[PDB]
Amino acid sequence: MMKIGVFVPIGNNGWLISTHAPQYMPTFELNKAIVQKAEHYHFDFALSMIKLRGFGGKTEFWDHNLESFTLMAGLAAVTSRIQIYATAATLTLPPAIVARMAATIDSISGGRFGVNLVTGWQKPEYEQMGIWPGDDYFSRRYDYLTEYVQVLRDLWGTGKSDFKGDFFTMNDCRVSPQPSVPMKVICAGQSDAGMAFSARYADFNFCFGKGVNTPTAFAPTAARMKQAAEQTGRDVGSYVLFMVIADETDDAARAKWEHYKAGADEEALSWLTDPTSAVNINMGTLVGSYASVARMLDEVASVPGAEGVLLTFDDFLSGIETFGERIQPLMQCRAHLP
Ligand SMILES: Cc1cc2nc3c(=O)[nH]c(=O)nc-3n(C[C@H](O)[C@H](O)[C@H](O)COP(=O)(O)O)c2cc1C
Repeated sequence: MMKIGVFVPIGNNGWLISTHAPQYMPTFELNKAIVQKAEHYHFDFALSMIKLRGFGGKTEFWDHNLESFTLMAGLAAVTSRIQIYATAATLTLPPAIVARMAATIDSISGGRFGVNLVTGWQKPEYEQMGIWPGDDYFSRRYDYLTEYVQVLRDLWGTGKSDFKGDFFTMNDCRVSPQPSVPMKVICAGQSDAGMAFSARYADFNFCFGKGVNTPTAFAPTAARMKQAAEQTGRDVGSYVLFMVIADETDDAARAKWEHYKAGADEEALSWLTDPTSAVNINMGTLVGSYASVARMLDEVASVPGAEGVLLTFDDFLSGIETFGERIQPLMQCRAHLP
């Protein structure tokens, strides 16, 4: 039994850095079509990242990015069942503002909203607007995030905070209304510090899938996350990020993957710096027939600590359709759906 989410393309061209990949801008209407089709095929959740600066090149890769809370507020208004997660770049928003935005999208969605809390680590995204705290941030960022989430938990739990720390001073800070359901916090910590944060404050932790057609290769990461969760006694499972490149046959899927690699936008790859390829930021990739991808996702579901997968596709509109019509019906870990 495994949850499935869609990582919505809030940035241009999704997760392929290639002149041979589909070229598209992130629009509301594209993300609306993607999330409504994901909801139709019983995807459990939709998440958007936040990406405040791109990598340029021929494809202007991630030069064009919408903002995560406003995108997800719009998507909440045109959905009814799928869970909706926005990402907070915690250097860019005061916690009381995130608290109130989360209560707002709770109201829009009827209790289907959560927040992905990130420290940020790419200095230029912050330096460009004069808000990088300096190179001490690399080591202290989970101290900062710990204070941030304490403020969030106070406001969502009681409506008020008197929290006083190194980074925040709350003087009877108020945020009402409080969310109608317990607010879900998710984290994407890979480091020991990040997983220790997730074990204390997250409902679940996102990690990277690893390799091409080695679906269980992330297992050591999920094991580290289970060990971190033992230290708090909390049930904090792993949701694993993969790109799915599926077709009618293994050969046809491999032909598309190779076509994408052949178009690699090397100027964009420069800025960013059977093996994984920089063409999708060395993402965990599942490349095969619909049946091969279903088998490989059933293998993810068997890894200790894995509770779900977060999916990108080479083509989201056709990828979600073929996932729902051809892959998901063969998955033992989705036999619970209608
Ligand atoms: C699925 C996923 C989504 C992520 N989304 C973002 C994002 O939107 N913005 C961001 O600054 N970092 C993002 N990250 C980076 C993580 O928050 C984190 O910094 C990274 O996994 C490194 O781990 P560490 O922070 O413990 O070193 C993401 C990571 C993963 C696995």
